[PDB]
Amino acid sequence: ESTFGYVHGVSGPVVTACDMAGAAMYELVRVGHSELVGEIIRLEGDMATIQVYEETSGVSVGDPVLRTGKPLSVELGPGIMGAIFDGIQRPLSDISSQTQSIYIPRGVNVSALSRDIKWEFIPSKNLRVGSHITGGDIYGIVNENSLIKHKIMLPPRSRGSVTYIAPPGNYDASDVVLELEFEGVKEKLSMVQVWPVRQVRPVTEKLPANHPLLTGQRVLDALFPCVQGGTTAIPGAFGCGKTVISQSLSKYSNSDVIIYVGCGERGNEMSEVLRDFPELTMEVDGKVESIMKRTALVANTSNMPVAAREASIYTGITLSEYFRDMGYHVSMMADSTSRWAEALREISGRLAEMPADSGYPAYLGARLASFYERAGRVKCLGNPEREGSVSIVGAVSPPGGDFSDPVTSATLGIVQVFWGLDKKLAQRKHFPSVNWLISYSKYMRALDEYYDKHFTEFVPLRTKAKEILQEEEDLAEIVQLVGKASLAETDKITLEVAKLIKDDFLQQNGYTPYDRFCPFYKTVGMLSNMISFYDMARRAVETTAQSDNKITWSIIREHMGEILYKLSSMKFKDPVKDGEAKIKADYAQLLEDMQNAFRSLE
Amino acid sequence: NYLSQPRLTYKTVSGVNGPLVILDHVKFPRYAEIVHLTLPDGTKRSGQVLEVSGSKAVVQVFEGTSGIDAKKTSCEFTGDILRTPVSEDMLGRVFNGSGKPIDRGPVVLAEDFLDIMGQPINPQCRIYPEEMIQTGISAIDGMNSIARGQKIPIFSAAGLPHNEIAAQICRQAGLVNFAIVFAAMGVNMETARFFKSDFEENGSMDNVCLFLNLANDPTIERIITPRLALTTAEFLAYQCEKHVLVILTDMSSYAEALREVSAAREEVPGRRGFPGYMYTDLATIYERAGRVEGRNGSITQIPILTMPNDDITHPIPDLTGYITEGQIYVDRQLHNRQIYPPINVLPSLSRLMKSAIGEGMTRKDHADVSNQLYACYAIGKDVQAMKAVVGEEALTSDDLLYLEFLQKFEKNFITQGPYENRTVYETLDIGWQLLRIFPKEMLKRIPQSTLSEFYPR
Amino acid sequence: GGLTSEQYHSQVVGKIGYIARCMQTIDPENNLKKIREDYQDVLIWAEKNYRFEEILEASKSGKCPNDLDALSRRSLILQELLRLVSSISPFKMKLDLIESQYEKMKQHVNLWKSDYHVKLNQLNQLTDYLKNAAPTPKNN
Ligand SMILES: Nc1ncnc2c1ncn2[C@@H]1O[C@H](COP(=O)(O)OP(=O)(O)O)[C@@H](O)[C@H]1O
Repeated sequence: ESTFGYVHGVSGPVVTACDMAGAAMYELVRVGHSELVGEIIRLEGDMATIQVYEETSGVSVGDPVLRTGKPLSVELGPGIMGAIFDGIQRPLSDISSQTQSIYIPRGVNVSALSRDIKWEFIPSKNLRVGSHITGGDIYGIVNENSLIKHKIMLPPRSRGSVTYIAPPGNYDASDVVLELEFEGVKEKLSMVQVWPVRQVRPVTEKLPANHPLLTGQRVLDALFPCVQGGTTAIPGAFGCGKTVISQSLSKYSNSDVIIYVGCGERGNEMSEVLRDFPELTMEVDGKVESIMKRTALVANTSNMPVAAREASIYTGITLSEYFRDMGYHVSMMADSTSRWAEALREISGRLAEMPADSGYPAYLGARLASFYERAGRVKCLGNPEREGSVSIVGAVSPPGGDFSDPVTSATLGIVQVFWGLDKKLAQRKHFPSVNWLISYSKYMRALDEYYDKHFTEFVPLRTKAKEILQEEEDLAEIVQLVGKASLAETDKITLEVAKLIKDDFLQQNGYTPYDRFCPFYKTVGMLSNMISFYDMARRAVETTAQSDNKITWSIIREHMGEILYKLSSMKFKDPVKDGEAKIKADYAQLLEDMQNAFRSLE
Repeated sequence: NYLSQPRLTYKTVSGVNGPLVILDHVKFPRYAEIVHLTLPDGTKRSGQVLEVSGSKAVVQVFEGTSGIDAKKTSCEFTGDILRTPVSEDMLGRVFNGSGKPIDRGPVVLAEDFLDIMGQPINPQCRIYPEEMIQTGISAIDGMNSIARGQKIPIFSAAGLPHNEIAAQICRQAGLVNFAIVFAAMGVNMETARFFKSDFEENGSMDNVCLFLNLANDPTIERIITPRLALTTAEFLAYQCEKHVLVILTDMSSYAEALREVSAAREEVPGRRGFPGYMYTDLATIYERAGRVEGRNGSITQIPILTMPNDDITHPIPDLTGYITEGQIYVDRQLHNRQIYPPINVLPSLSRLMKSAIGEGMTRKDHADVSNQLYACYAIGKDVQAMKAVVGEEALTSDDLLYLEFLQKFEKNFITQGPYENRTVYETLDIGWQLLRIFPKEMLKRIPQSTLSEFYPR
Repeated sequence: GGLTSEQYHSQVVGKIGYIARCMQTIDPENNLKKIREDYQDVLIWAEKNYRFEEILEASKSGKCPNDLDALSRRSLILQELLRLVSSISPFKMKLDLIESQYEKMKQHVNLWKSDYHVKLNQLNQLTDYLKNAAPTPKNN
């Protein structure tokens, strides 16, 4: 049989090919003399239709189309970290090095990992010749980075007994590090495995999620928490801040590694990440280190060929599942699933398939469903026990800014967390622009055990916060018809603490040194003071409105204007300059100042 | 190497439908190759192969299909994609939509031929744009600042003075050499002369190239008009280190050509009947911007677009919104009050302002001033909306100060002469003399250190 | 503003041949010496019996004068002098006045904006009305 067929026809990112009898659907296929990369989307006889992961302009009828047998797949091994890859796994740093160009050439075949690098390999010592071994077994560490120890492990399809294991030493992506036997058949392995991106990497179990995905943003971490192992969406119109949330999680979170997935995103975003992340630093064990060591970027900028958006999203999650199997609490920024759905619209349009809503294919809901649900907290495969997790955050971008959007409508049926952004907040430069009325998190019932163990006071505060923030909108619909003179003193206090919680708690200028991040202790300290003022002010009115000596919101403001100013000032406390005990001591002094002032009013 | 093989020419037109002409018996069609058509009367037209299938090539004809004929039409297949002759000699010249000369000068001598599609700038080589351009316009330089190599459109309602604003940017823009690519799609002649004349009035004409496609020129040429402009901008910037600014005028009249081609091809329709690829097509224009490693060039893009029925959420502005580094908004609510330039700061943002401002770029206060100006302007609109229902008697003294802020702000900060250049420093001082309307402690967006250095003066 | 190259050069030939007809018409004797000299560059190509094809090739080659703005202004100047002379046919004016009025038009910014053209339009309306006027007090 022929290893290649021939291009029967072309239409944008679709290429039909003749002499393709015996092709497999979703087989990876090279197209054209320049060896474009693509994948078979349909079969129609002795003939195939290929989605092409580069722009086809220049492909000719009768060009060679070369089969490969393999489905779309990623190389996994040492040297992933800190790199940037396109949607078809080509490492952009090595493209830049080999070509010296400002642009990615069509037809580049650069190896997904730098097979020239001798990495330091540390075999597990527990393994030896004749030992039994199974998919997910860690045969050795590689000291890839000062942060991330890479934990090499047997490919999930593989099982057998150890024929050979390499001694401690330096090796690369072609050096044989392990050899198995199964059923009398030998199987050599290098440090690099390869995995089909469309097939889920399996696990021993998917557990419930029960540890907060700590995020720099107050409103997120306090009022709508994500969880390590949970999904999330950030639907927002253009310029709403969803990309800055996505940056902020990546820059500052308890995630052990981040895969960021620039699917159809503006190019300066990748430049901003690559500018900021080598210079920003975390700390481990008394060593400060560059956060890029704990990341990888999958990039596919908005002008790169539409099809590669699909391969990009599947690459980002497949890398995430690889690091999950190492026991890292992975996080993965799916930086726009609507621009992904638009790529599925494109291929569907070329295939002439029947569209569902707004031109999207009917399988969009099914593709999105089978993607976000690749998240979880997992008992890994294999023998040394690990609890890895993937957490997936999807920056949905609704066309026209309207949540009736089919991508949003599907996404909300799948994700356990909704951080719906409001363009009206973004217009006011209120950021992060999270609408607290429509947003929700389903994980609160699981996380409440963690808050009970570490922050027992918090669940009352979170409840009072959400309620005050709802009562504001309940009052607004009245005030807009009659004016503020209609309000009772309880209502004025409600609107004032809502204004504190809105303008000084929920508001956070994430590029500034003081709002860069916010520890939970700072976050609860701020919210605790604000709600302590609410309860004390409310109590003071309720205590005295039974008499002619009635306290009022204006009486409180005129006696306690400095306290309102101190409460507003709480956001400016800086974790680099101020210790947790120092910030907490200042907040205790605010509680005492409030109590002594209210004791003088009552 | 040059394409040496002799060109074919086909009479095998075998169908015509809308703007398409379908050839047959074609020997190894190439997707996206260009075909020249000779009509029966000897008229020349040009077209791109949109689909190929065995012997068939579906050619879209740029200059329209009227007069194409199933027996006598002759298609010269060029054997390659739409390359454009480019040179630095294109500065100080004027071109039709398809890049033919119309300044009565000769045909361009190619310093090279470039592919009109450009190439995807490698995200690793791209440099994050941060060196500020002063446009001189306070509503930009103060609150929406533009970095060298930013892409940021000007959105307008129809009939607003957005042409005069773009002209002023092409009169006053500079850093804290420079050259301009200008393109206009579906422009009326009464405005083509305005742009051409303005580059003469500013004395700038020697450093600018105008690609003009007018509303009665062929609609399909608008698809390639901004791509030619960007290809010239790439040659000037990345090959020749020029600090290029690209003006794309009425991207709406470009987007209408996408909607037409979409309907003519029967492409899957997104919102309002634009093709599903509308976001990608707009990206293929808008991403050719920003600095690249080792090259001192820096393509800045200021697209301009008339929003249909003034609707911000319309697909043209909205998809542009997702792609661009924030957006500048021009408003009837300012223009009817004669507030030139009618830039409404509030709905505007610049994504790059975050790093284009503060010490080494601009005065230390600038970022804090910008945020507090948004806060006060926004609260001013909110108390104005309150007054319009319940009257000034319901407003507190502080609410009336926010209303006064909005009035004093529009009359001083936004209001500027069409030829008046204001430095960022002067814009910031106007900002502070307005912010001083409130007591120091009311400025809740600004840190106490910035207040102590800049509030009392 | 512009035309197809074939159209543009065909307009250039049209201006050149027309200027020659106007020169022959205003002056069948070469009496308007300074005027004739100021068009010699265009007149030669039409006083010579060149074929339309030969002058069109000479226009494409840049051998003929070929700026339509210059040719139109120069053509307008000659025709607005011819229009004067024709409009006063029963009162043929002095050669020195013709070349003096020509110098004033050669110096002028824009003949269509000039009151010179306005006066001639008023003269033309009055003159043209008489051409079919019946015996009647107003007409007489
Ligand atoms: N958290 C924030 N803190 C400060 N400024 C913000 C914040 N979120 C949004 N803004 C400003 O608004 C810009 C637009 O939001 P961004 O996420 O970048 O765009 P988009 O919503 O389209 O993805 C930001 O780049 C930043 O300049």
